Amino acid sequence: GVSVGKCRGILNEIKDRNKRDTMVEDLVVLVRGGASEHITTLAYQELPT
Amino acid sequence: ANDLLSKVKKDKSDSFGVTIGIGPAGSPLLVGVGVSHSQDTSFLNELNKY
Repeated sequence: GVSVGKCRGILNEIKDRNKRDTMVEDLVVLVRGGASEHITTLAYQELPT
Repeated sequence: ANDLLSKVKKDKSDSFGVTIGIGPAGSPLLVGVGVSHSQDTSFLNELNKY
């Protein structure tokens, strides 16, 4: 009697994920006219109102 | 922001066996033959980058 069994197995799997996001915001003011404390308080760089 | 990932696994298995029986009679005789074999292979690899 002759009997011989052959079995071969192989597995492969790769998963990849990448995400990138950016957001930039700027605000510039320009005031000319006023010397009293009113323009000094208005010269606050920190809300455009 | 960047993300990199890679995880792979490999598995392999093999087995074989042979059996032989011969006997002359006429003065009875007997001969027995037994063969066994088994092979297993496993591989694991994982990579992650951020």
